[PDB]
Amino acid sequence: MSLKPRVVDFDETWNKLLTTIKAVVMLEYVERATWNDRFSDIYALCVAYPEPLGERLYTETKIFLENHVRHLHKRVLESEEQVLVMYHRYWEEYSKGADYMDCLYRYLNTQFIKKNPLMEIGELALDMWRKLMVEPLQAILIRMLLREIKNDRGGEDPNQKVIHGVINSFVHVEQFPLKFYQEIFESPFLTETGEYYKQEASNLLQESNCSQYMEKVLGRLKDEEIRCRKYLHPSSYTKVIHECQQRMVADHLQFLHAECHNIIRQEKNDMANMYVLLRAVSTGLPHMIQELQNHIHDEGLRATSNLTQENMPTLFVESVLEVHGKFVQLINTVLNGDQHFMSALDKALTSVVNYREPSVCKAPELLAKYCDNLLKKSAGMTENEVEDRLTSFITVFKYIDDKDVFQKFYARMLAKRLIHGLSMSMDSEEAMINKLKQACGYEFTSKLHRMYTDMSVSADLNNKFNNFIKNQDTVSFQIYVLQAGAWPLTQAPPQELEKSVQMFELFYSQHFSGRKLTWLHYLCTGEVKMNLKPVAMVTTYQMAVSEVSYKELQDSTQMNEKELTKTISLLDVKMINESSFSLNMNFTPQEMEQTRSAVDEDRKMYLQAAIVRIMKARKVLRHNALIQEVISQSRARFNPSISMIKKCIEVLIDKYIERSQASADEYSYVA
Amino acid sequence: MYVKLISSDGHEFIVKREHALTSGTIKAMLSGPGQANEVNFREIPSHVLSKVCMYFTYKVRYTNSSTEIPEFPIAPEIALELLMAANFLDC
Amino acid sequence: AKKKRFEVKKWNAVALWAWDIVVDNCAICRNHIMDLCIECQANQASATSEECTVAWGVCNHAFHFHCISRWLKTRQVCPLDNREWE
Amino acid sequence: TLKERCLQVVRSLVKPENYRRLDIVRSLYEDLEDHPN
Amino acid sequence: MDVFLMIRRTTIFTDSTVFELKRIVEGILKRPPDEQRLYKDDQLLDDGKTLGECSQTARPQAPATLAFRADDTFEAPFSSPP
Ligand SMILES: [Zn+2]
Ligand SMILES: [Zn+2]
Ligand SMILES: [Zn+2]
Repeated sequence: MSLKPRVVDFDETWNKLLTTIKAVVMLEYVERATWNDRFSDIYALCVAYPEPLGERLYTETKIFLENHVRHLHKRVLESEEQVLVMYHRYWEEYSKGADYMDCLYRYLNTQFIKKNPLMEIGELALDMWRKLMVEPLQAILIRMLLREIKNDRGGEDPNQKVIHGVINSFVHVEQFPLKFYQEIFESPFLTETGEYYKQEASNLLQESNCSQYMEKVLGRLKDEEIRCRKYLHPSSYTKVIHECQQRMVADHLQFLHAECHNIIRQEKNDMANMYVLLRAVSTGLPHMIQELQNHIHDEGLRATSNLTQENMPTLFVESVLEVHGKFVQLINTVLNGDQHFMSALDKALTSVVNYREPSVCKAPELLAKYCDNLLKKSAGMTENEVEDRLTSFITVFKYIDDKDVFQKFYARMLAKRLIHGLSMSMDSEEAMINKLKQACGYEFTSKLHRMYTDMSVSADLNNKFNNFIKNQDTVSFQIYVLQAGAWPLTQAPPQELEKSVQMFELFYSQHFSGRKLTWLHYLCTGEVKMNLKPVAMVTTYQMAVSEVSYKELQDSTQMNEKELTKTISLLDVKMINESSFSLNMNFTPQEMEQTRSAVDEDRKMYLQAAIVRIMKARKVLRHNALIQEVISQSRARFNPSISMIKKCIEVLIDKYIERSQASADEYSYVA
Repeated sequence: MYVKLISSDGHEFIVKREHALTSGTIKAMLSGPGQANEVNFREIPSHVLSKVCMYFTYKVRYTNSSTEIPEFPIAPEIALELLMAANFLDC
Repeated sequence: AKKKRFEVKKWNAVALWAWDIVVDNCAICRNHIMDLCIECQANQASATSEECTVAWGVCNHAFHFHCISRWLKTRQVCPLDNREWE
Repeated sequence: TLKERCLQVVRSLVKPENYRRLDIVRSLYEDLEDHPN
Repeated sequence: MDVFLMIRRTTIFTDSTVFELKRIVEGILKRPPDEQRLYKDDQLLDDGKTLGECSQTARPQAPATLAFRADDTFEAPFSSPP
């Protein structure tokens, strides 16, 4: 009748309604109109007696659910070991009908949500499916199910649709949704595949060679992931494989680590797979990395050893660069890597470039004569390339332990390279100091920098004197002027000649406030080329007159015979040549020897600066603790001698530092 | 794409399916297996289903829009029946 | 050609510039008068990149400004000559 | 909602003492006494 | 222009000239427009004028208002409870 509340019979709507339920179950054919009638045939029930009555429909529905579940339990039990096939047709003929029944009981629950154990008819029907699975099937089925997965090696393939429906049928029912799936299925499958890959791990390891074992297990894992994606739910993808890689690899890792020593000393794929497998292990990589470090130490040292007595720094630089290129090609090519292996390379070549033969360690000086050698004129090589070769040199410089002596040597390299016009490009030799500066910092390349600026300042200054020359009443040479602290060159200690220095020197007194200049004579030239156009070596040795012998004019003018006797050099080369000396008819180890000390005192100054810098910021330190921090600070300059820092302390306590009593070590600071 | 809604008095009401999917009962009706689309009702009169449909059109069209929301006229004698079928349609 | 003519054409020379002392490195500290002192070479703070602060003294001995300034605070006597420096 | 706002329109023309006697819907007169403002 | 209608014979809910409106009517009814006339309770609606000229006179919760053609030229209420 109308939608007015009518007391309707209890079997009239229940016969056609029940047969409609059974028609919705198994996706049987239901008519397009009776479905349009059932909602009325339920709303009419849930209203007027003159009280609601859905409590009956819920219970009766649950009864039909139970009976159907038990019927399909006897059919499923009838199936001899094919319970999962009729169970697949069961679930795939049960799910859509269950959801359609849940949509069919909308009003049954919209007036029932205000009264809720076990509401949500859909959740209750799936609860009855749970009542189908709690049966000994859950002991049988999984045992019968894993048996179709146990056929893993060469046991393929059953219907991924059927098994995927059986396993996927577990994660569907929930009001912790993965609880039933995890307890019923994930632990037995997990531990059973664990046993499977333990047994087959030992079975494979007894069979194959090392590289063949790694190849095989890699293929096995690559297949295993695809399998887990065919059968299982994604919620276990990370877990299942984590067992596999734990039993096939990392369960025998002593063996792999043992074959590593061999494999990293073969340039030959097996090592790439070695990285791949050891990486997914708790502790797989450290031994391999260690062995690559030792390998590179060996081959590297071997390269940089084959050059003895051959007096070539170029071969040493090119050799170290050769090794570095080799192993960068290696590590980037095969290891997907790296940073660890790269650091091992860096440590190894760090130990290669420092020799301890008895000298010592002969690395920085050679790396100074490589630069000095590569910057000279050599009239030869080609520029637009020298800057490339230096760009390579940046690395071999990077690895040097003592950058200290490299600096102090390159200072004299540059000094002689400038004060005698030996360089090839000012624009380039600046860019070299730019390289060293971007490698170390401002402190390292300062004396080099303004040591390079005094040539520009000296040029402009020479111009200014060229103006001041003729700028008074009445009225030929050019001078370099140097900042006198950035220049390691010494005087190496005769009266004024033709003169002309003072008529020029009054300029430098009036132009600067109080600068005191000192004249160096050790590096002063003259004018060559006798008149007879084409050797002509006459710059120093200002004597200029008989023709007279050497020991017959021992009575020279006011000058000492310290270096005079070593230069009496003009009667040796061309022009004077004791019996008879006739007129012509035509045309550094010891320096370094005593240079080895300025490095020592510069280290004393540097460590002194470290002492003050540290003792001011932090207030007090014990005698041990200040050291290792002086060390921490002066790391990249050089490894400082502990024999020096203590005496440096005992010097600074005479100036900034006080110490009271040594019961517990203690060192305070004084303003 | 288009569904029909028939009242107990005989008046048909054709409208797109999504306009009818507003009430949970009707979206449970078109969810009926068989393919099933046309729908009838043998208990709701026409003077009520017409008001229910006119109620659908508003909140299908005008919701979260930019305008001053007006009120809703309901006749003082069908309001009982409209309330009843409103309880029926779960809307 | 000629044997004894020796006409003296183009000359050259090179020289360093410093301040008006000997000096043996500004005895207050043991660094050069034209190279950074202890507090500045160690402080790693702001300073002029070529001449930090050259301080001439009216007593005709020049030192680094803040060396003889800190020493000037702790005791007014001049170190080299045991007198009052400026 | 049509149901609840029709409830609200009806409660403006029905005494609070006639929420059971109208016999509108037997699963709804239990809701006629549960919807304040 | 943005107007709802109540075209009746059947009452269909759908939503620019009169011709395109007859297309919208032709949507499910599937009949050409030359077989349809439109009347507003006393008048004849022409095709040469747009819908906006022939509005916002019909709210969406209660809008307002089809004479078909049989051969050539077009020819030829809810309940109430007690
Ligand atoms: Zn200073
Ligand atoms: Zn003095
Ligand atoms: Zn000083």
